[PDB]
Amino acid sequence: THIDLYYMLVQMTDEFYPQLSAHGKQAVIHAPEDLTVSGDPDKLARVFNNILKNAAAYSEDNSIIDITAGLSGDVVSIEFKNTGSIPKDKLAAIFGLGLAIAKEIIVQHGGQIYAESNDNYTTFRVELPAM
Repeated sequence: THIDLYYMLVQMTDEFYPQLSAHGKQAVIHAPEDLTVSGDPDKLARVFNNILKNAAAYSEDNSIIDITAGLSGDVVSIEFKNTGSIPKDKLAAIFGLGLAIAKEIIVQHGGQIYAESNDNYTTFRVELPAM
């Protein structure tokens, strides 16, 4: 069993399109269409939906949300980068936008989630074991 990760991210992107276009924002996926990971598909989809919800809420009007997914070594990484900042106290609490469930789902998959924010842009990074 496996997840065709590019088409999972695309279907999520299409669900967020009205929300994003209302503010002139855009999500763009950068990934090998060939990329795959193992895991619970409906659970991983909730992880990515929950992350994009945070990226949408803290992203500036008229900006792009970059979702970069790739394979490097033993790890498949999915990185969400947006323009805009999370308040440092809201960021230090992140683990309707709570990511504690997304984190344990990722933890149960043997992976990790990282969240960073400087005053220009915000990065969410999911790492998962490659097959």
